[PDB]
Amino acid sequence: EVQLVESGGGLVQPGGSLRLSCAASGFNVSYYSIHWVRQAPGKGLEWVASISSSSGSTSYADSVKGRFTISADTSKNTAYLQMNSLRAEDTAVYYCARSYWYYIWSYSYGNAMDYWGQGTLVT
Amino acid sequence: KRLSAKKGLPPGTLVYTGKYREDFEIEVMNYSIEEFREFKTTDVESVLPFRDSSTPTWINITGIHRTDVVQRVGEFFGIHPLVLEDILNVHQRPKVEFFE
Amino acid sequence: ADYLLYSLIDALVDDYFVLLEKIDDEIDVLEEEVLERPEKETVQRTHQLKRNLVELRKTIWPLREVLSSLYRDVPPLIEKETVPYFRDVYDHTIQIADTVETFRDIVSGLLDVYLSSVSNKTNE
Amino acid sequence: LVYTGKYREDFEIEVMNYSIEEFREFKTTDVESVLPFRDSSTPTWINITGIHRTDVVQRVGEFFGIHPLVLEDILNVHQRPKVEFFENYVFIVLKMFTYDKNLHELESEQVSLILTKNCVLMFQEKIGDVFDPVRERIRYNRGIIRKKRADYLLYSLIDALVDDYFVLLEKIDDEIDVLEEEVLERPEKETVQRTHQLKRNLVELRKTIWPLREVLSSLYRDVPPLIEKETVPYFRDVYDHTIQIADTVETFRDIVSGLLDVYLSSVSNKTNEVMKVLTIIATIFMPLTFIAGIYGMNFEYMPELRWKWGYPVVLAVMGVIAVIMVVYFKKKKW
Amino acid sequence: LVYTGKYREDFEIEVMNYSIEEFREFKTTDVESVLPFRDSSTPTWINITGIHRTDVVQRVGEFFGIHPLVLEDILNVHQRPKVEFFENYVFIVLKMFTYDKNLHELESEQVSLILTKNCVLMFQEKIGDVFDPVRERIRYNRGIIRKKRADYLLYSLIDALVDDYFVLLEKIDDEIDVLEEEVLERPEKETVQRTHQLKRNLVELRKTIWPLREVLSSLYRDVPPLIEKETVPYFRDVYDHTIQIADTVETFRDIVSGLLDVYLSSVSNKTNEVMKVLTIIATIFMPLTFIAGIYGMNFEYMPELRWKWGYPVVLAVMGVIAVIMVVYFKKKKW
Amino acid sequence: MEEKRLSAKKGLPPGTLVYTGKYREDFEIEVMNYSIEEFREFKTTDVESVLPFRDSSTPTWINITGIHRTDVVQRVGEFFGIHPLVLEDILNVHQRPKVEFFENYVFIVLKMFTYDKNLHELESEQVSLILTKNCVLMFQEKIGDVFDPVRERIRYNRGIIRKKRADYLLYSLIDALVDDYFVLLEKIDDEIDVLEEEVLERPEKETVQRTHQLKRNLVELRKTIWPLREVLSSLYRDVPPLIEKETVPYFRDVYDHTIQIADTVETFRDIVSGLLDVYLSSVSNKTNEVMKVLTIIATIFMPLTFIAGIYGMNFEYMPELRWKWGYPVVLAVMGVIAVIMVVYFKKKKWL
Amino acid sequence: ADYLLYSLIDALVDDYFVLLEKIDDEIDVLEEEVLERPEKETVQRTHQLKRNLVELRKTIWP
Amino acid sequence: DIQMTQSPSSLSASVGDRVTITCRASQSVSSAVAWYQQKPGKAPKLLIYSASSLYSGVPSRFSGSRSGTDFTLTISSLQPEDFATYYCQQSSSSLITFGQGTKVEI
Ligand SMILES: [Mg+2]
Repeated sequence: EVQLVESGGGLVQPGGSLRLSCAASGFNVSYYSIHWVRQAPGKGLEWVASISSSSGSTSYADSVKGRFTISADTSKNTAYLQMNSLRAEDTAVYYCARSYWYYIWSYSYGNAMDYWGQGTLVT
Repeated sequence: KRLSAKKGLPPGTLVYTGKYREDFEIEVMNYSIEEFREFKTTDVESVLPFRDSSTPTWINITGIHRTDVVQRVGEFFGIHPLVLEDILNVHQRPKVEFFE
Repeated sequence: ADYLLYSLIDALVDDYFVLLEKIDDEIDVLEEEVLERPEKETVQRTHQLKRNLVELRKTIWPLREVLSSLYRDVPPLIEKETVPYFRDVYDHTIQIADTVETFRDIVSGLLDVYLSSVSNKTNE
Repeated sequence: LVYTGKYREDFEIEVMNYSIEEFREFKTTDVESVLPFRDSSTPTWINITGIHRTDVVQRVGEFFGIHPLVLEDILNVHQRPKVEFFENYVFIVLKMFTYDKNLHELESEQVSLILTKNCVLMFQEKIGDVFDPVRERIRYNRGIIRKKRADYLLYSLIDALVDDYFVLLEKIDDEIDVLEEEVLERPEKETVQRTHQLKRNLVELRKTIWPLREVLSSLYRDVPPLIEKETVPYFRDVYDHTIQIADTVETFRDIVSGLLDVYLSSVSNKTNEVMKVLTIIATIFMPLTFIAGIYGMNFEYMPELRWKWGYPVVLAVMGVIAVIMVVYFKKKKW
Repeated sequence: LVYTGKYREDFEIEVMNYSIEEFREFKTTDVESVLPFRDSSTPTWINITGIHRTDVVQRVGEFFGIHPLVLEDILNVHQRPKVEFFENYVFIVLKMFTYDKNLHELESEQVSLILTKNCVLMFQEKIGDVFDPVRERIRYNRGIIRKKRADYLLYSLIDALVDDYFVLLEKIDDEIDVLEEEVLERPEKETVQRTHQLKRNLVELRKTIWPLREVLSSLYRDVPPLIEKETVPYFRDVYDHTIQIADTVETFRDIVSGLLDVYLSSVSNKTNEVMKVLTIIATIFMPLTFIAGIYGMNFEYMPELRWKWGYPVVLAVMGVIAVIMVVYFKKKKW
Repeated sequence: MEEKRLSAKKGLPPGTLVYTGKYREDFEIEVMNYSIEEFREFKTTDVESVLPFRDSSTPTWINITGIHRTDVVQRVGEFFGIHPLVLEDILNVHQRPKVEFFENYVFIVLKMFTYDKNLHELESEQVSLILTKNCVLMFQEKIGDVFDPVRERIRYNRGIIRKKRADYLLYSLIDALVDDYFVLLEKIDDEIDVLEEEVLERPEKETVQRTHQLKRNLVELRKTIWPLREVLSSLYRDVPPLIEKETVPYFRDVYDHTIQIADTVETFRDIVSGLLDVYLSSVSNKTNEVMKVLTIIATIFMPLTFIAGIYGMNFEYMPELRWKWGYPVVLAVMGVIAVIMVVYFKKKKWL
Repeated sequence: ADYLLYSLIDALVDDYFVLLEKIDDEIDVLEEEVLERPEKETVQRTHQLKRNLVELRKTIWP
Repeated sequence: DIQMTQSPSSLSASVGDRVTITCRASQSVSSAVAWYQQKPGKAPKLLIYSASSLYSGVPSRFSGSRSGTDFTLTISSLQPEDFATYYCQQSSSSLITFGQGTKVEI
């Protein structure tokens, strides 16, 4: 039922730009937070960015802060990652996932990525 | 009023506080003097149109870890967001509040 | 629908009574355990029961307040004919509170009896 | 005007004038340079790191029109947090907490704030602060802090204090986890002292968090003409954060208080087994010591003939008595 | 009519009349001079310290027209705090507490407040009160009290009472930490007496605080027959302060009970250690004595004889049995 | 929940009403009829003498003492129209305080206590009130009550009791009972102080029994005080049509007094628990002292006894020759071992 | 037959009353013994009586 | 920034034995630690959240624990399907950081 479909991966020359689109089915992006996780060839998962579509809250990793911009169209139920000024270190399999918040203490919170996407390759 | 600000969450976020994230179901039991209807589903759109039904209705939403369903039901029924947060907050004591 | 709300609250209080019956059974088991064979597990279980009863009191005392608010100020949602039915639930909540306080007294007695029985074994 | 604190080591003034176009940062020892900063329309932040040297605070209060008893409250560091409103300024007293993981001890430091026209007069007892993120945010353009007045600066400082309150809560959470694991795994003597010390520290945190909650509630609910309504929601957010802190402190108190009862219920039952061991061994070896001495008197009135192995049959009687007594113990399942 | 208080010392009528423009003070030695300050427009604060003479109280009551039962309640000290809203005035009784070091007990002083017209009458048993901050505010034109009416003066007096209650609770917190030090570092038998004294003091504190909470709740719960409004929002803070006072008293009682439980656990642990040492010594040395009895029973013929000079062999057997017992004891955590 | 009926008792005929209490020594009826102008007061033993006061316009206070005479209770109940179940509740002493509202009357059950010194047990009497039309009916088991102030107020026209109706009379009776509860709490406080002094100064065996009896007494006091608080809450909030909506603040005052009483009872229970903890601490300390002296004596003597008995026997191979003053050397070794044990015990802070 | 069921249940309750009679006699004797002589058999008797009363509750209340 | 360090980098184990992987956090993370299983060529699969809570639809073999800032993932009995790379992240801040992985091999 709940599926996340990703698109927009392709080969881009260094210094170029491309937009990754994440199609959401089975849920509404307003009530959840959509994350981007990239996995370089032969290396572990790296967190890219996140957004809560209900508000304008956004967060970016220090590695790609400033060069990447995240957004979402609530009407289209799609989340985007506008990634510009690419380098050779930015090539990876980009994953799109949604997360939910859980409760530890009153002051402490955490999120876990229950549903993931198939993945797209960007060079 | 207003949603309480939580340091570590985006503004306006609704979070389930308890532990149980296993099951989810909605069971509507509409009844009247002469006839009744019993009905179970996992879709909120089939339980929404009972808001304006004249006969008494008993909608039972099992599983509040699905915050989206709670928010949609509260929006359709006009329930205040603070009341939704109170619903999702499990670390409480019994209380009753009266609204218009 | 107000009668439906009354019915749901009545069912909840009935299950509270069933829970109190189960707790009384467990208290009888504990009292049998303490008098005959004192042990570390016995005092552990007695303190666990004490904590459970404290939580039960902290839960049941607001229930009387919410039932009182339900049947006294009579908001427009609850009709006048439904008001007599909530008084029965309020009285049931009062009974449950009395029972949990009695259980608190009994478990305090059990705390005393544990040391008394240990002293008796040492005396022998 | 006497200083009742314990810190009398260093003195330092930190001044930070900022606006939309450019900031200014300098640490000055002479107090005369900070005085002409009151007339500037742009917001400014004078941070006094040492308040033990009384002439500086006296001069600053006299120049800024601060009532002398407010100066006394500034110097009095053993004071509960509070907020008092004036037609010319708002006076805030807060507390600063640092916690050590190596040695479990909670200490408090008093900080005072004055917001008069555009100055945020920060009075601090000692070196070491909480508001480094605010300094970083105003050194490099990174937020709304450089587009609003000094009331927003007061908000930023209070928010930073609450944030490191959250950090302290995180450290205490780790301590509670470790202590609970230790209690459940390896009870030991100093663990009881650790539990009680943590309980008392939590009580102190509760008693110091309630006045902070009152401070924020007074700050946002009843807005003074100087705070301005454009900042009230920010203070309400900080008030909600303080509510979170209070709830977390309460739940830590509840959970740690339970750990203390674990040791209480885990003791006072080691007497029985050793008592039974002593009882059985004494029971076995008292009659057998009475015998072998009853015949070992050297009484020499008994005939000296060994007879049919008198000593071996006495040993056999010893063994028979021991076996019978062990059988009786088994019958009583001792 | 009759004086219940046990204080018979010098009495002073400290009359303080203040306004926006000016203020005055005069200690007086005669009651007739205070009487003109009945219908004065400016609010007046009269402190009739020393009730050992009933004539002065009776004359003041007759001049102000208060009911004789109010005088009877003023004279009666041993009574819980209460508030009564008469048609012409409001009668409030409060108790001031002080805790003395060395000897562990605390004394209570009943203070009665009457608010009529534009006058506040305070009656005290002895010299020494909790209202010095109010005097400092009045003398130095600090705050709002000069601008407002006598209702704000009553508010300030009650707030000062609760503030001194807070500092007193800090003093008992210090006493609790000293008792904790005594319990942990050096348990003894006087620990029980000290803990019981602290518990009784806390119980008395609860007895004197909960009626005060009821009084402030009654004051805040509308019905301001003589309060000129705009002052009851200030009463909200004091009620919350009483809530916090009661909660802190409950926490102190809980931690003292926990200290008593830890002391009992320590006593039982020392009992168990004595158990262990006595059992170890008896188990080590009783069977060895039995063996030395049978191996050493004075008989004419010893069947073992001089089996390769076996007296050191007998000692070696003793040592083997002893080390076997030591190994058995060391197998467990004994 | 619905319908009321007389409960069937196996050992009784179907319609029998039985007095449950123990008091059968006395019986009288006291009537205090009063109005704004004049009051009329008399005592009697004829049940017919009090019946025609049912229709009196001025408030009437009929006090029936000696409810062991069920005939009088039944005559009054059938004359005034009281339900047989209410009469059974009146005669059932083994009960807890309760309130009950009917169309024509309100039925209230209360308890009064008399704590006795030198015999540390408290005995309760049951008093029942029925407020109907212009009459208040009071039923007691034995002479001796707590309503003398009300009688004096009616007699000497003190207060506002004469101007008002029977509602104020019911309020006054309940207020007097609550005041007697306060007096009982004062007596219990004195008892607790005596026990505290005893436990702190002279702990003996009878402390167990006295403190446990006090604890049981406080438990019974709570069990009878909580329903009283509920009764006053119901009277203050439900407001049946028999109260005229003018005396409600008085009932709220009595409710506040009951809350104070319950709070005092809880504090007393806490103090008694503390006393038990103190006594157990003293017992444990004395046990420690006695077996510490036992253990130190055993440790300094028994190993020494074994070591001395090792050399106290005769074997073929043994240092028969005096090595270097062997016997004094052995005695010195024994003394050194004893001194070492004493020093080691002193290290552990023992005696 | 419903009245027959009623009669059988009534006979059950009557025999429960008969049982309570013996329980009362035993309690009276045991209380006198406990108040008079603290014999080692008295504790066993009282504990057995307590167990019997617990069983009686668990049966009568349903 | 919060750095999570995993040990061992690679693991070898048979079928039916006990496997333990430990994660260590540079700074204090309360319990916002999760475990993910990623077979090669596929997306990760959530196993544990809150450092001790088993996710729905996940076999009961997997478990987690917390000891201060030390987090351990344990598999009671290994299975042929359990040979994959395991990661630990922290969610105590908006800046979420993953571990370096732990590839379990036959
Ligand atoms: Mg010999």
